[PDB]
Amino acid sequence: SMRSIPELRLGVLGDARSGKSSLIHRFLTGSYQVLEKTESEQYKKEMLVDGQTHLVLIREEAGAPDAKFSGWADAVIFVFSLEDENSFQAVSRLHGQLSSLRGEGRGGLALALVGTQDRISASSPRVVGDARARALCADMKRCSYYETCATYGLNVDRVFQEVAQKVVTLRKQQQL
Repeated sequence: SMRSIPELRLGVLGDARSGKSSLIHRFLTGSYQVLEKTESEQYKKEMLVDGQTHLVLIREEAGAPDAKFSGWADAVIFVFSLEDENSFQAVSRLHGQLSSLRGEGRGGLALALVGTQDRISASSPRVVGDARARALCADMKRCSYYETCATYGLNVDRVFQEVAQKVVTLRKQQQL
């Protein structure tokens, strides 16, 4: 008989400078492109999670999350640029917006916070330290922190794989 390939819904939020679109594109294709928006609206990718195939659905929002997004996501990945304070501050705002839309009837939301390294240079140095970033992670709940280098693929697969596993683990706990 046919056996279900379960679906996991991963949303991605962040400002235009965040690198969120390049992050998604790199995960899907294995290649780096500089993007302020993903080329396509939605992606899907079959992945092994703890040795079982899942269908991972991935969608970024252009800006503030909307109601549909908030009621759709199993997990949300927040992204900011490590060399842009405004990008980092945008995450706080986006998280508040998400929370107020989603409400408290849906149980825990698996999260990631991702600081991207791709725009760091001698002339645009890192300005967000990992102490401040990990303080925010702690504030957001059910959150893990990563720094990524989409240019060369550093930590990219890990973010999506680990977030997917978080969703599976949480659902298992809820079932019991």
